[PDB]
Amino acid sequence: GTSNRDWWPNQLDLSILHRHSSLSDPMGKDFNYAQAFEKLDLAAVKRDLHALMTTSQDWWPADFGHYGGLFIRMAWHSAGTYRTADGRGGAGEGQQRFAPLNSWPDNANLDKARRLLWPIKQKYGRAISWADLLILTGNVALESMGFKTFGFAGGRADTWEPEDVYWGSEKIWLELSGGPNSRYSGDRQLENPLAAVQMGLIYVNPEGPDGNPDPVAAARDIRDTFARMAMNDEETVALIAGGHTFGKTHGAGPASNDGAEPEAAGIEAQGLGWKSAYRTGKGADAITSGLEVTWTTTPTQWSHNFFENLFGYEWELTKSPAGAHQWVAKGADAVIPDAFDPSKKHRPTMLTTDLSLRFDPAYEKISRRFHENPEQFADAFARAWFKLTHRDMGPRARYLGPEVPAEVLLWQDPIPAVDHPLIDAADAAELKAKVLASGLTVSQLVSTAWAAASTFRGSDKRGGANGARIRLAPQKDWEANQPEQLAAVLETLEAIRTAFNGAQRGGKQVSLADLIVLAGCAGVEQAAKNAGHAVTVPFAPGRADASQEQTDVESMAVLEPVADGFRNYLKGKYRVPAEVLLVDKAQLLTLSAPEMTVLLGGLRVLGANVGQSRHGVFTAREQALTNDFFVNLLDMGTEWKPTAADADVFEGRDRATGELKWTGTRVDLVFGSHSQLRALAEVYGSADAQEKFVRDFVAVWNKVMNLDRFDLA
Amino acid sequence: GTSNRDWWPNQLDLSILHRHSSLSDPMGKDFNYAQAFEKLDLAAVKRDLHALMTTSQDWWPADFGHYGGLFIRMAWHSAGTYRTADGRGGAGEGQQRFAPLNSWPDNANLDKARRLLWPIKQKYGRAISWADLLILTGNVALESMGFKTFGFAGGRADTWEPEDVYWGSEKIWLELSGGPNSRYSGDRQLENPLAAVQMGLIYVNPEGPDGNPDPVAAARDIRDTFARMAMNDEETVALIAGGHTFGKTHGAGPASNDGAEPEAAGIEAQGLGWKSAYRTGKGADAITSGLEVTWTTTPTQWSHNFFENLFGYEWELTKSPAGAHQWVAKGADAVIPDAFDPSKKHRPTMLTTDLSLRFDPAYEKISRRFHENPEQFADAFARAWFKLTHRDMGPRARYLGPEVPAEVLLWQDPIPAVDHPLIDAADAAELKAKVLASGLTVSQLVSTAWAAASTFRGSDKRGGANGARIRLAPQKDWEANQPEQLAAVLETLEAIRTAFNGAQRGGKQVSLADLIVLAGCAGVEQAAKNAGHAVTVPFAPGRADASQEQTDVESMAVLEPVADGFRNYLKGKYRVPAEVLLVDKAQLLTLSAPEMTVLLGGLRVLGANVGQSRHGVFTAREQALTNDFFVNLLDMGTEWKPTAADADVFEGRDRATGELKWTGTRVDLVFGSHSQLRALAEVYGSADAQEKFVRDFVAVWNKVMNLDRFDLA
Ligand code: HEM
Ligand code: HEM
Ligand SMILES: [Cl-]
Ligand code: NA
Ligand code: NA
Repeated sequence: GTSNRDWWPNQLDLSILHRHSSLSDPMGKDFNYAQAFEKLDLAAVKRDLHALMTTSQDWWPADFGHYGGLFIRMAWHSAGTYRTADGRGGAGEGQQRFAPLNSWPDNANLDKARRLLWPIKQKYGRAISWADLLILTGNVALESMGFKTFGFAGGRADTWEPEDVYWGSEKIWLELSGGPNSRYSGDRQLENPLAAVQMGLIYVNPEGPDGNPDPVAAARDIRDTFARMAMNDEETVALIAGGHTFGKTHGAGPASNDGAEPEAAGIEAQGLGWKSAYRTGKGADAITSGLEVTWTTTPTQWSHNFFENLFGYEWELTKSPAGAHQWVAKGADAVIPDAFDPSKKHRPTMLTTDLSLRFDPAYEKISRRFHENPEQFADAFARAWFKLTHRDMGPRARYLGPEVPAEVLLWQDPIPAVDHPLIDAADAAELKAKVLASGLTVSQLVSTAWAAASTFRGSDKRGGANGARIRLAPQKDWEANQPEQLAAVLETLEAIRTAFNGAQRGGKQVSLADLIVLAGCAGVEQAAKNAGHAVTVPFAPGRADASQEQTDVESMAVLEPVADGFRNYLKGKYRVPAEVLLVDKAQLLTLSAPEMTVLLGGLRVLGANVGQSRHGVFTAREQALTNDFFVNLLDMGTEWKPTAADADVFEGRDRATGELKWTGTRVDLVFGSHSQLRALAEVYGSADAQEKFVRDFVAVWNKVMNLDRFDLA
Repeated sequence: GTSNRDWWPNQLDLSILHRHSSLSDPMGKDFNYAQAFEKLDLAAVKRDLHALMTTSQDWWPADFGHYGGLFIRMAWHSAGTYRTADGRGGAGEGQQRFAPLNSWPDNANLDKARRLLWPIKQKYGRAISWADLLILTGNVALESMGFKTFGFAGGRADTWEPEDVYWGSEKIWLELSGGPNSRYSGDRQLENPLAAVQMGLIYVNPEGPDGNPDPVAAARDIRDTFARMAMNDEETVALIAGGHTFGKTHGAGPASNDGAEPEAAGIEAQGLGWKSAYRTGKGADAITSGLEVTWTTTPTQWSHNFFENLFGYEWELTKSPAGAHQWVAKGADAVIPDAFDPSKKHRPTMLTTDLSLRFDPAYEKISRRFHENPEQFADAFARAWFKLTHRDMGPRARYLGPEVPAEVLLWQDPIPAVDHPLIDAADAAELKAKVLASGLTVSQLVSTAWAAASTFRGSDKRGGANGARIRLAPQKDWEANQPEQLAAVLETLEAIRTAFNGAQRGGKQVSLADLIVLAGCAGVEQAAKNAGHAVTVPFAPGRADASQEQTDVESMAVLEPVADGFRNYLKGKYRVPAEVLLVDKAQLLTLSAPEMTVLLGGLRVLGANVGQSRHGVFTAREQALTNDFFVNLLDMGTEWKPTAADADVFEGRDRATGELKWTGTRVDLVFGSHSQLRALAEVYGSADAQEKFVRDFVAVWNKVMNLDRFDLA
């Protein structure tokens, strides 16, 4: 059946903005997962999970009698897709049960693990999400085997369809680098926003880079991919060694024995894949990756035997039964247990990527410290496992249940508690009046608040106006934020704040985070007044100010907007057309196409553009909140042509006279070109739309201001 | 950017069920287009449209000074995509402004017509939809040029994204037959559900079949495509000759002069396409189809000149300036006006497809009759133009405004007015009790009501339980309806009705249409009681019974379900897998994926299957309303394999014992396989979901029973 994407494969795709509708959701419109989870008996779930660890099912028998290693793998893969570049992937939406992740080669046989969990999911129903249960299962596995975890938070609501994520451009699973759609260039530079070395892998190739079994060069890929998932060298060593303290790999014969991945399998498979023709197809004959490695002498118990072995033996290169490269300790006795036959024992083995922890000189220092001090290893691994499995859950205000760790970690971008009465409606009105009397303009007010709020991304729920981090390094110096103009605005707002707070009795005080947002509200209200309309923009106090010491500057770097179409801003020149980058930003801001449309057309005429650019400012009444952007953009009396200077900037000229009326970028003009976006712009550009434009603008403005306000959930 | 469609190009696509969400819609959730239109001043709009007809714009100068012909073509193409096979296409959603229809070759330069209407759309805003306006404009054109129309109804609400329609499998615009994805086979048999001869054409090729200029063979294509758009020979001749009484074609030089169609054009084109390098690119130099034909001596006025010319001259095959085949009148004087130069005149010309109306023996009889009796032609063309432009609008209850024709036409599938008091709540309870006392089973009651209601399709709003057409030819004889079982149920219900109605005072009476639905309600209530739940099913009276004479049996044939997954029914063997046909049916019923899921799992256990098949009946308590289908389908204790006798029927056996537990079809098992549908089934199959399943079932049951109830809208 030929489709629009076939005829026009380079057109912009807006359906990414309308995923997750109420249509696709089986839960009623008022279902609140946090309410449901809060009443779950978590300890009962964990008791059922403990029992499951050693209750083997004949259709996928448990290695060593214990599913713990499988389930730790399952949870590491659930969380391991996460990229810090855009916040996409991670465990927070339970996407491992959807395409494509459910059928990634690195997720082979995790379909069995998820099926083992169905009886418990079924038992507890809507009170525990699949997303939460994958992580919780991993924790219970660790606990069951003697490892004390750092805690657990619930609150990952289930999703009901695949997320739209760029995982690469390769059309072949697992394609080696350097092909026609290579994700590498230069000196092994991986393209942003990717965080894995090959299509369908979680991070790296266990045999080594593109299959070359060189531990030293494998360590380079490890470090780069793990960094791209927000983990440093200590956390990386802890996580790899910690995970490999348990269970085994599966390669009992040749890989090709496996059948079709779950999305390609027959209907009779009922959602399972990789059906194997090798012997029984399962248990002792299981084939997953094609490697056949067991790391420790007690694969079902926490130990310090991974580093005892790694350092205690010299390693030689060998091949698994499927022909994959792996390593063996030949001088060793057969001390490692067999998964099914009590009369069989085996020599220690390792992956190339395990040896990376000993043969990369930076990793070796850490590994040795963890070898000599296994309590330090246990603590680092507990903290890194928590971070891994929670990194995309957002502000601590979202964490549910009885096991949440009380320690506040720097990576959580923490927000201090508020311990004082908040401003009321009358106070908010008094502050808006003071802000407007200071001389700050509508442009200044709206630009500042947009810059503070518009760092949010819904992918990992980082960013937003809470914290007043716009005043701190590095946000205060980001070029998008216009640092000298920003410094002048903040100085004036901070004097307003000091004055207001100094006049209060009884503990009442306003944060700078709240004031920056309220001041943006006052700018919007004044722009509405400039256009002849009285509106009240909603405002919800309770944001707090974070310190520079509570702000990891390096981790903040990924939130810098290098393209923000809402401010007509492009930091440099990109491969991807600017309109594509607009829709990507809209998705991260959780906007629909209509909301993206209204918001951009208001921002244009409010003076939100970086540098006071005239591009897209299609109004003779700037700083008034009107629908002039749309009226002017859609006027057929104006003809548009790309400039000689720059093919991405366009001149709009009177069609009859040739007089220059306007200039725009691709972000501006796409609203007059793309057939769906132009249909939207026509609604807002109609004669009957002045009231709707203003109302819908204020609503989306408010939505953006509140994106991180999980304290008000 | 690789997507799920790329990796698994044959997987089932559910996003067709969640189009048209509140996400994509710019209007607020309570916007009611009918209310808005009802307050439009239609007379004012029509005066602005009359004015526009001769207000020539320089960027697309009007032929002969009058845009009428252009706008009649525009309207005829808006309506001309309609297929009776599935009800998809047509003018009722204004889809001409979206991909792909906005860029179909046959819609070349209709992007200019639509842009000429922007100032009017903008003026009236939300009170007139683009969908209604394209039709209205056509009507005004006709009127402006002297032709009295039969009427106009408003009420086509706009849509905000492309509809999902199978338009063919060809990967090349306009590909001639017999290619790798040929839409023809056999003795020029066009594949259902298609109604055009080439990809990107409305009906037929104006040069003749696959470009061969044979009027007699062209007539065959005309007759077949037009029949597939619900028009007979009389209506076809009246429409073709009526339309070609006006305007002209455009082929002033070679076609290749045209540039990119609108979805491929640069951003600076602002939504327009087919930019021509030939001379001025417009007006006297316009190039649309590549044909250069003007049919009459007065192309801006209604006349009788089309038939005068067609019969009055002998025709010679010639070539347009672009090399297309067309016809010129032998030995004629230059009597046809030039569109721009008052000093130039032209000989009469015709398309191959115009000559079809003279050289096909059936058409020639009609054409001669219209030639000899031009009042008969005028009336037929008015009626056929109304039908063309209204055929997908649904029941007359949807028609808005002051120009709706009072005459009821057979093609509208008319429903008689109700002229008596309706049954109230006490009466409905009394009738449900009598239904249940008669001995009618849950299975009978539910199957009958599903058969009556489930004929509805939202594409053209035909079908549904209003009318009691299930008792009439041909519905009563459809295989899916189980004709012998159906006749026994209707006999019993009709004695109930006669008795009830006989006992009433006043004019109170119940229709059989209402009773069939009320009886289904009672069976659902009894099934809930059988399961231990106390459930009342909503019911809305007011359906009326249509007569056999108000029911065109041939036009009804396209509503026969040849595939109905909800009854586990497939009439024959088809190319498209049964799960695909399930989702297609869901879409026509306007169901989301969750509603499709709940409804099928309930229907299975209520005994709605055709022939009392056990396929998918995964319960030990048939005729009780429970969530057993889901619980049992998701039980990993059961293993599924395709049968030896039939690869599309499956046996589910105990994994441990081998005992046969169930049998299922692909429609059944897809809910256990497809990753998104299995996610849905898991919600309904959970321990906490029995009450949610019952509730959700009753809601969707009721939605289906009310799909045609535009009298209640
Ligand atoms: C360089 C990074 C890593 C590499 C290349 C990697 C590689 C692999 C491979 C190839 C397998 C075998 C799959 C099979 O054949 O069954 C596996 C198993 C496993 N991995 Fe990793 N691993 C990495 C990091 C992690 C981390 C961070 C964790 C958890 C903290 C994890 C925990 C496990 C567990 C528990 C198993 C055993 C599965 C079972 O017993 O069924 N690994 N690893
Ligand atoms: C066999 C069916 C038909 C064929 C093959 C056909 C073909 C065409 C073509 C090739 C043109 C020229 C487009 C251009 O170059 O500008 C056109 C024009 C037009 N057709 Fe048809 N036509 C059909 C039916 C209809 C019907 C059913 C109507 C209306 C009831 C219609 C009304 C018009 C009008 C008014 C024009 C004039 C456009 C103008 O003046 O700009 N035609 N037709
Ligand atoms: Cl994601
Ligand atoms: Na994420
Ligand atoms: Na339709």
